[PDB]
Amino acid sequence: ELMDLYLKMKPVWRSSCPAKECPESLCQYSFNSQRFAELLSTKFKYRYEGKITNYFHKTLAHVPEIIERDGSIGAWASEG
Amino acid sequence: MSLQMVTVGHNIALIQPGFSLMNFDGQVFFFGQKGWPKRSCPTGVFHFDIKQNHLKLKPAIFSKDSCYLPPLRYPATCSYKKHQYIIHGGKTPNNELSDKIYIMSVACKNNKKVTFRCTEKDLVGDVPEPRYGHSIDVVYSRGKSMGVLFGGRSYMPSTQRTTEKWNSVADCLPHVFLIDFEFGCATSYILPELQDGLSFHVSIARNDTVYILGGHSLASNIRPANLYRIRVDLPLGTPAVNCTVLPGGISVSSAILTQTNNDEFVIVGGYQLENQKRMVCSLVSLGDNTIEISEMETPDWTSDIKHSKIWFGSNMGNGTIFLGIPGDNKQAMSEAFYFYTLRC
Amino acid sequence: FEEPKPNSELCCKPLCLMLADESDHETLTAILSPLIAEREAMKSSELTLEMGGIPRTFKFIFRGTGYDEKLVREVEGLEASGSVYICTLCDTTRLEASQNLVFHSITRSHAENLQRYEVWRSNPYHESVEELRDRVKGVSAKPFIETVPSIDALHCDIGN
DNA sequence: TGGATCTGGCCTG
DNA sequence: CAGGCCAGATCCA
Ligand SMILES: [Zn+2]
Repeated sequence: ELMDLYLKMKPVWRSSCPAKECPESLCQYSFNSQRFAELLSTKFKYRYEGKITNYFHKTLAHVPEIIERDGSIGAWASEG
Repeated sequence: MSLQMVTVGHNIALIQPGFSLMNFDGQVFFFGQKGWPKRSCPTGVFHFDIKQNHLKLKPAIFSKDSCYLPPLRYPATCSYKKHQYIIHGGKTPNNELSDKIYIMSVACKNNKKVTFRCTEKDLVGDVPEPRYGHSIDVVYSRGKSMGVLFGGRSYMPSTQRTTEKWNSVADCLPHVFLIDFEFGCATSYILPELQDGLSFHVSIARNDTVYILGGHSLASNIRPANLYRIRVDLPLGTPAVNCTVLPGGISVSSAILTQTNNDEFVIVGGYQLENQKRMVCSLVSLGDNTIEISEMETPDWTSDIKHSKIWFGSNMGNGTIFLGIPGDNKQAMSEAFYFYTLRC
Repeated sequence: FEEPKPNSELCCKPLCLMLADESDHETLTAILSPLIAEREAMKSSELTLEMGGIPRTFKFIFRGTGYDEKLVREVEGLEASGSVYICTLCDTTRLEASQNLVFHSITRSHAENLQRYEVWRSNPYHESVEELRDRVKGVSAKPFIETVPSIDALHCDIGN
């Protein structure tokens, strides 16, 4: 279930146009993020009790706001 | 005339050219690290200790009301005499110059525990422009203490600066400044005997005189063998500055000054030409109204010092200096700067 | 216009190249100062250029996103990546990020970082190291490159 | 017995 | 595999 949640969350901040080709995924990003966070905090207390990666923090807190502000994430990435 | 190697702890990569060694009650400290201060030492000052030829750079906390100051990479240090320490200007790590004044003092001391106190002094009047490599000393004339300031190197003015020559540097004007510590005021004075600019010289203080000798002039790419004596008096009205040119000077730049005995100073290290290195030492014996420069014995330098290109250091205070020689390459890390100590 | 392959090797145009260490801050600043100078100079100007027989003018809006986490930490006046303050977008601690994990808001910016460094250097409230860091939210250096708060997709994927 | 002194762990690379 | 920050085990005057 955790892997499925991550794979549902991924296509938003990796697509050049997350507002067009992944509308349902963009809309359900918040619900998937909350599910991911609660799953971590409940079932994985042996890894995420008092410490969590800043990249998980970003993916669970800041991605939708950046999408709304800019329009896309991944077109501005460092791949080029 | 004794030369020894001093090792380093795990903070070798924290000493860069242009540091300053500041001494309080026989305890020497480090200033001017490389890179912005990390969490390991948020204050930025360091404890310099040589025991059995080994260096351990313990941090040093500040006072509650102190101001945390950026690493000055080429400042002007002064030893005021109720003991304080003066640093003014220099390069910050991001390579912009500062024109503000920091005052140092030891706030409190415990069993092998030291706390400093930093205050920021603002100057009003003819404020000297930001620069680096300049020299600051103090004079004591008729119950009044006040420090003299000279020119160094500074960037082009904000109206003649271009991006293609952003980092180009030109010597400051040879104006002699009189900055007052207890009032934060300055009066700019121009003296005819000083026509060409001077940078990275060595200056020596006495009762009511300062001896500036050596220095690099960037205008014509020469190092004059000059020697100027500046006399300051403090009447009721405005102070007066008189400069006299004396013969027998030396042609050095970015040399190291230290005190061996009372009315006794020695110049060690420096640069004679662009590709030439000052391999001799000069004993400058001061007095009441007379100066005499003679050559002392040449210390036995090792091959690493003799065949290097850059050395740098400061004054420990107790008849000792601390010069550095670059070591090996940089990719192999670990030991990158070879550090030596010299006994006078 | 709209770039078809924004992440391809065919769209990025080299502008300044050097052989210097990333973390060697002194020479990094020495080399990159002119480019930031031109950036700030031209951020509020207008460019007139001849286009096929008709003159046309250009405005410019700059967005900095192509910096990895270590570069952002170094050039935005921030601490190391292993510090208590983790995110370069909000002022939250690692522990508090672990108890909440959901609700946040972006509040960091270049001007805010500059004024936080000014507060850190001036010490206008007469506080100790810990109190001053708690006041400045982890700012201990002067930033010199302006970037927008954004997430690097490649490194986010690698870390996850 | 309360700060020094390592020391492995965690984070980005 | 280098580099930095941090909570925890020694430890010594
Ligand atoms: Zn955050």
